[PDB]
Amino acid sequence: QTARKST
Amino acid sequence: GPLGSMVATVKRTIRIKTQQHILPEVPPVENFPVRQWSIEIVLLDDEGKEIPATIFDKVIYHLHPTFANPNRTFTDPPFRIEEQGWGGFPLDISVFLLEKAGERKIPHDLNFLQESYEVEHVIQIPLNKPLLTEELAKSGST
Repeated sequence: QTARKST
Repeated sequence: GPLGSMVATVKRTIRIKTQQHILPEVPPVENFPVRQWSIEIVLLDDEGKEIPATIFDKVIYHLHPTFANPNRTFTDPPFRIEEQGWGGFPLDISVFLLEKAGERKIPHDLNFLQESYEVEHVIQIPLNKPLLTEELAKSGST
């Protein structure tokens, strides 16, 4: 649920 | 309060509504599940009830650049986009006011913290385009 990508 | 040219505006609250759930038939990416997610946009009136966001004639979602054709344009309320992805990310949602009244870049965060969640943003809208002023009358005072 806290999975996130870069920028 | 406001200053100069910005005095001749009104404020509206728009609610961005997000939903997401795991697609189990899609193989995880590096053990991360692939989820289908959706974003929609509504307007709130002076009482806080949801009404169609007809004050925009266009919405463009600027997705993370890992998506194909990451800039997605919608022209009808509620400007619903649906995608599949493995990760959350901040994204910019460009909303275009009627009558070329202006573009607004609203900061959204696409995340998997909840199955669904809603976020409200306050925007300033000018009062110098008759069709937009008329449309603004439906969501509150002008």
